[PDB]
Amino acid sequence: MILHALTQYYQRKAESDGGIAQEGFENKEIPFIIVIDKQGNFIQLEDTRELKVKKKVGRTFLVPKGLGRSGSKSYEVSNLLWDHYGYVLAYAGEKGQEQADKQHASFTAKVNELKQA
DNA sequence: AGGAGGGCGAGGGCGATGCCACCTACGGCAAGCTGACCCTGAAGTTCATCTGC
Repeated sequence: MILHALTQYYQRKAESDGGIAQEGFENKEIPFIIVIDKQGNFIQLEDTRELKVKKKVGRTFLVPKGLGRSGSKSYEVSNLLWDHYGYVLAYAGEKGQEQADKQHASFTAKVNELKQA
């Protein structure tokens, strides 16, 4: 009943049109949404921030669910089209390259294997 | 010698034993610090080790 009372309001909020992530997604707090054109060509790095006094990182975009990377070979997991400044740019703030480029070697792989599909 | 050595009844009566106010003033009852270190995680892989080959 701890969780069937949580499942049984997901099925209520998903049906009260309350705007809960629908069956494959997650209201992830995406702080620094990227803008690109129709053929690449990075346009703008908008930040969807500015909330309560500790600037919580992003407007909650209801994006494909976080895949729970959590491992030594965490780079392979590569969330679908939103991941990380280490997964999107291969830029490692503190994780070092080949732990952010291999992330980007898989995030690009994820996007491409989506593109082919 | 044999005396008698007080008998009586009073020993307070009356009222007052306080009146007046004051019984505090002032201000301070804190300052300053700390209220915790450390870890213990999911999840996954590696890596050292074991068993079997």
